Amino acid sequence: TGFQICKNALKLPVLEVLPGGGWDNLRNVDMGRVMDLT
Amino acid sequence: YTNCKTTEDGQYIIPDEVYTIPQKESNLEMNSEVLESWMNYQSTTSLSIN
Repeated sequence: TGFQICKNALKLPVLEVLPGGGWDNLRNVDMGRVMDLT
Repeated sequence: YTNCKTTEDGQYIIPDEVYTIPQKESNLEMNSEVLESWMNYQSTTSLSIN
């Protein structure tokens, strides 16, 4: 589930801000992703 | 480093067991303070007797 193949093909950066991750609302901080990103 | 995982911005190589949240924040604080004092005193007394 790595993007390195697409980077090799397209030579573009990956959008570094992505949804799907968990969010600790008490501490307002990101945690490991819940939805699958392929 | 089996998967040759990389940060999304393509800046760094990271181990497969970590993930990076990109929070590219900068804080700058510059405080400058200049104090200058100048006191000049001048006196001149002159007495003449004839």
